[PDB]
Amino acid sequence: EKDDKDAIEEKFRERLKELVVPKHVMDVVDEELSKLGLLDNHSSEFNVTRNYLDWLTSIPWGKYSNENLDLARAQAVLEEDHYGMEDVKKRILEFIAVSQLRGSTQGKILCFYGPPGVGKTSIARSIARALNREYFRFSVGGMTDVAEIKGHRWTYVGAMPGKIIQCLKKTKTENPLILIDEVDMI
Amino acid sequence: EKDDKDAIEEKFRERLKELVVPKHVMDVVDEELSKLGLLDNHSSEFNVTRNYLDWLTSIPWGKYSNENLDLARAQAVLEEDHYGMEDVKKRILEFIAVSQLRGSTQGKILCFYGPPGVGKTSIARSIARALNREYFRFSVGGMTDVAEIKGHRWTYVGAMPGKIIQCLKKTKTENPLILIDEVDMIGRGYQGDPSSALLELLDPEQNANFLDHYLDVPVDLSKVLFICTANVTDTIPEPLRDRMEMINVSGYVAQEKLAIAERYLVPQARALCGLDESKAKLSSDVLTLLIKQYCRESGVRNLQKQVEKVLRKSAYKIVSGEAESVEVTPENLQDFVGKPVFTVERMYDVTPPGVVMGLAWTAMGGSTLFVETSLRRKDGSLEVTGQLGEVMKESARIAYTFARAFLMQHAPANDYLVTSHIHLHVPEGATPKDGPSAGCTIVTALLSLAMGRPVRQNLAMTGEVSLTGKILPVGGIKEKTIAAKRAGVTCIVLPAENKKDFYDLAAFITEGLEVHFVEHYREIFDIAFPD
Amino acid sequence: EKFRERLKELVVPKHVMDVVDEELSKLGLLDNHSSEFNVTRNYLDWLTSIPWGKYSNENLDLARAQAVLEEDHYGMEDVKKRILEFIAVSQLRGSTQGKILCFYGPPGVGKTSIARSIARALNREYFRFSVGGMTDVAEIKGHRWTYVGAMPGKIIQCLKKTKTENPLILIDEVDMIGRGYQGDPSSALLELLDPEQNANFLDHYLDVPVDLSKVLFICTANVTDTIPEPLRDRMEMINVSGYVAQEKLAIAERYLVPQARALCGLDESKAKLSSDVLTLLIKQYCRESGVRNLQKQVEKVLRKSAYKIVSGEAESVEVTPENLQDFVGKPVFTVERMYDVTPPGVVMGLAWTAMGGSTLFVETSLRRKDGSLEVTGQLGEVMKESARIAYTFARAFLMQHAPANDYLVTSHIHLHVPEGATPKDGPSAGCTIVTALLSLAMGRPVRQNLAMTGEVSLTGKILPVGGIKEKTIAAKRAGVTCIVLPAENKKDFYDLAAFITEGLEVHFVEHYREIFDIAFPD
Ligand SMILES: Nc1ncnc2c1ncn2[C@@H]1O[C@H](COP(=O)(O)OP(=O)(O)O)[C@@H](O)[C@H]1O
Ligand SMILES: Nc1ncnc2c1ncn2[C@@H]1O[C@H](COP(=O)(O)OP(=O)(O)O)[C@@H](O)[C@H]1O
Ligand SMILES: Nc1ncnc2c1ncn2[C@@H]1O[C@H](COP(=O)(O)OP(=O)(O)O)[C@@H](O)[C@H]1O
Repeated sequence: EKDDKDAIEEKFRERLKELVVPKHVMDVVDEELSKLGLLDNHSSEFNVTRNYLDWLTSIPWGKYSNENLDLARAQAVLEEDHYGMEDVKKRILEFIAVSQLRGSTQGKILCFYGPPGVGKTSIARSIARALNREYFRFSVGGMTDVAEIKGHRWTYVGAMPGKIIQCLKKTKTENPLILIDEVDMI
Repeated sequence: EKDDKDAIEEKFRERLKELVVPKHVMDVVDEELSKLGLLDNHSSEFNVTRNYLDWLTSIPWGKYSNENLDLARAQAVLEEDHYGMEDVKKRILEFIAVSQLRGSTQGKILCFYGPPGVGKTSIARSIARALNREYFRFSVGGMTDVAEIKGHRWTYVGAMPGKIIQCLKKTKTENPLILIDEVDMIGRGYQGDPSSALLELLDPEQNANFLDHYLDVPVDLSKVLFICTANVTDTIPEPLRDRMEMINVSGYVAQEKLAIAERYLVPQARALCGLDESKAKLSSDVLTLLIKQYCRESGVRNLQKQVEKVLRKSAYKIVSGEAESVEVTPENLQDFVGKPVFTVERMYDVTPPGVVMGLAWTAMGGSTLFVETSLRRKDGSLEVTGQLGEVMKESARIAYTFARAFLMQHAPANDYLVTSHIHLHVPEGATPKDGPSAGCTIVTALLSLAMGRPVRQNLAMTGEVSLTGKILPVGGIKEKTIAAKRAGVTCIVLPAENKKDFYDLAAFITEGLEVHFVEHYREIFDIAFPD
Repeated sequence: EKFRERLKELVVPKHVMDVVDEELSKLGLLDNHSSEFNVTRNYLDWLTSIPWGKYSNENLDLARAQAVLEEDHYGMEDVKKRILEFIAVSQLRGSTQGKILCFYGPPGVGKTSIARSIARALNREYFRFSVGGMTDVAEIKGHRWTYVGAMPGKIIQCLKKTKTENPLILIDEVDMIGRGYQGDPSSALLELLDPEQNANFLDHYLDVPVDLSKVLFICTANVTDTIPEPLRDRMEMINVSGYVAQEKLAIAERYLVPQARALCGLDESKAKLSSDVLTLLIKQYCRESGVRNLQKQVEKVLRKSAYKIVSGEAESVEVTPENLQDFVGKPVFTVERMYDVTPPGVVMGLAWTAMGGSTLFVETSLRRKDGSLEVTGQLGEVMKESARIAYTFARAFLMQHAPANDYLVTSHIHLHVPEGATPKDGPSAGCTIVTALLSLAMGRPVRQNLAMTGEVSLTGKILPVGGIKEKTIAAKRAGVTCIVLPAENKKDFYDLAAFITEGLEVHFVEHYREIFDIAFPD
């Protein structure tokens, strides 16, 4: 039992050891830990238990991404990357400046509506370079399902989880940059 | 247990050590390796983990099928294997030249759009071998399952990754050519969005770092040549449409078809059966008769079938020894496929008053569609038929108005359109955006009807007309002009803005066809009804 | 050793042996105590049971194969012709060959039965499979072995049971293949119709590629149009025809009568049945091209006869026309054409239907400044639009011929057309519709026993219709005297065998002004 059950348990714990994890989360995963040892090895429910347990530990907690927040460099990067778009340039350098003065990270929602092929998306990447924030992309155009974001219940077979967590699983950090596109064609 | 565990682990070791493996993969595999060492043999996880090892080792990390750079040899393979397709041959030569400057592998995303049975599928098969890539065919069609592409979740026992990963298991090359079919005929499902899954492939940035639900590893596909096929352009989703370059793969006229049939169709049909040239001989004239009278397709799928059947009846004869050894001639072909299917190409010989033969780029390809009008005994009316979209309805209204408008300006003594109830029919098949294309044709019909002077014999015309009578450019001149030629037209009338497109065609296509270009409808009236 | 008993004799390909030996080695390492040991044993058994290198010895002796088809079924020359190509071609290949052949036609015509005959002729394993309204892919692609109650696909089950890689697959009723929650079954079917995927087909249970090419796939349809487009383009088409009474007569006598006797085990002398009895059995008990009706009726007579013989109240069974009521009672269908004399505003039409060749009427009536038409029936958009064209053509036409009459232009008309005609064959009754409205106009009815079809343009050019073969069968069965077809349908008409087309006064037309001069005397 120590060969299979404990191996799964251990590998996930020393993964989570470096993460600043909230109290409510430990109680969930510890219950899952107790379940894994309790449940039969070859059962389908074991696989689901092991499935849920894996996702819980994989997701980062309190792993705040760092940034240089040198404003001179930031403006230089954006000017080197694109011509025009001073307005969006102005806004985002204001955002870094605001964040800088607060002496802390900030999470706000911004939108660029523009005609197609104008450079909204490419700017997104320029922001990530300037901001040292990890990048991610997700489209909602022609989309009619809550369950790809809100997730399916982990009880179900063939359950497809939330999109957002996959990003967080990809990034392995907080303070991400998410581009959400075709929001008007939802 | 431990001795036997090592041998299980070592068979994967030898597989991976021959590949140019990314750093993260070894860290993944070692973690999987470390689990297997402690995991008991009977364990379900042990089997899946070992299964997972097979999948990742099957991936050709840094395995490129050596792509050879020879302008002449690339051409030679394409030249012998396929007829024509100048545009596509040039685009494929272009792909060689770019790859040459790199001195390394290259990847790209293209579409082959055209009428069915014109060889789209066949061309791509030739590219792979020509460029020394492993060929693959994959089908999206109306598939709604997103998991076909992105795979299933790894943790589920017995689950498998996406079929493109499975392709790399078979092909053992990081540089394959993947053909994806009928992307225009995309399916819609609750389960997921296949469109977005494919958009991960078509987006160049996402392509370099593609992920699977089972594999959990970022793979590189930037060097993979993706090849799309479609029948029509508009039905392709917008994000897919604009992350990819479209190439028009045209239909064939008589002469092209005939060379296809003689050089390829006939030896493919002979190789399919196993016959010899000494056993089964057709003729140039035979195939001319077969093409003209026993096929109506823009492509050659249908003529391929008719050639096929001919050799099949010949095959039977030889085994049994029923007749003398088969030479096929027009007189005795009747025994092979039967009586002439089509005796006439079009709906009339000569158009009566108020009927115009118009042109239309159908979904399938080129065709002629006649337009016809009718009278019923204070303000006049128009009734319209076919599955006319709201768009065309409006256009027809404008056409109707323009027609009326033109009548007062020209012959104010007459009163026809304006005080009589009129019905015209427009046959369907024309795509949404191609619908307005027969606007000016409607106009012709209403005017034709008015004076009762018929449209002059075997004249065609296509275009959109504004409310004051200005003609707009129309799409797909290639297709409409093929169609006119097939249906035995003599004289054609086109927008002045389409002058570019018409003179891009080959010699044998445009010849025998006295073309006119026009910009406004007052020009057209002087053509269609001289005196 | 037990597994090896299959593997030693059945010569196994490379990649399969690789899975087998891995599974076999796993079985040896795994404890027999465990449940997963049995999973391996079940999995291994499946792999060994599946044939490898036992292709059936293809008897390409053409002369013998000819005879087998000819004796088993009556007519069917076209279908046999296609099959006899198949052997001949296979001879030039010098090996087994794989192809996909479609028998569309009316029910009870002999599609299933003929399939049996080919299997006999080619000495292939007759396997029968049914999609019908199939909604699930797991029937083909199997269910994943990890799930509870998992069983591989019937295609996989077929190979195990037949013990050969050269079977014949009957897959009937593909034209109306169902759709459901799990997706489109048609996708899995495309995997069967493509030889490219046949060589490398895999199952969720089997998990091993298998070459199922070189296999004759046979599918049946009822209507061509309803078959999915990707399957249809890939598919090869064979028409399988209907039959007239005289044809049906021969079928009963040679086949159905002895077949019923064979099934009942009754001697021919015991239960005598005559030709005249069946002549009445057709005219009075059947009105469709299928012999399902006639087959059930012969069964009924002989089933009663069996009782008669055993019990001994009539230990000699002989059937005459005056004694038929003893076994089947009174005639079910007393009349054939439901208008004997057509009144004004009524005309006889023709249609192609799923159930087969059909016979339908068309009628119009009044309702009481502009006129109106109310088309009725479960009619589609196309037919509605076509009717507008028909109605407009009617209008057009009347001013031309006799301008003084203002009936149809001013008054309000109600029109009815019976259903059954496929959307594709929906417009075919267009021509008849016009006939009805003009008939309604002068109130002079159409000339007696006249059936007629065709699409009509807004200006009155007629167009060709599909499935004329079945249409003409039905018009014969309903006993029309005269038939008017489109001039471009002349091809189909002369393609027909002479015995069906006997006594039909056929006329060929390009434009409706010809119809009007034929359907009305002066
Ligand atoms: N300000 C800019 N300076 C230079 N190139 C630009 C600029 N804005 C856009 N582009 C170009 O636009 C393209 C990307 O457009 P994209 O962001 O995908 O369009 P959209 O805004 O519709 O999403 C790139 O090829 C990029 O070079
Ligand atoms: N230019 C050409 N050269 C050689 N073969 C051709 C050419 N055009 C058409 N064909 C033939 O016509 C057929 C078209 O089939 P396919 O390419 O599968 O259809 P589709 O283009 O609809 O995918 C092939 O069998 C191919 O050999
Ligand atoms: N032309 C024919 N010759 C001989 N038997 C026939 C013929 N047509 C039908 N039958 C009889 O029909 C019976 C069953 O028909 P079946 O194959 O079920 O028709 P379908 O496939 O159209 O439903 C067979 O047992 C056969 O004897």
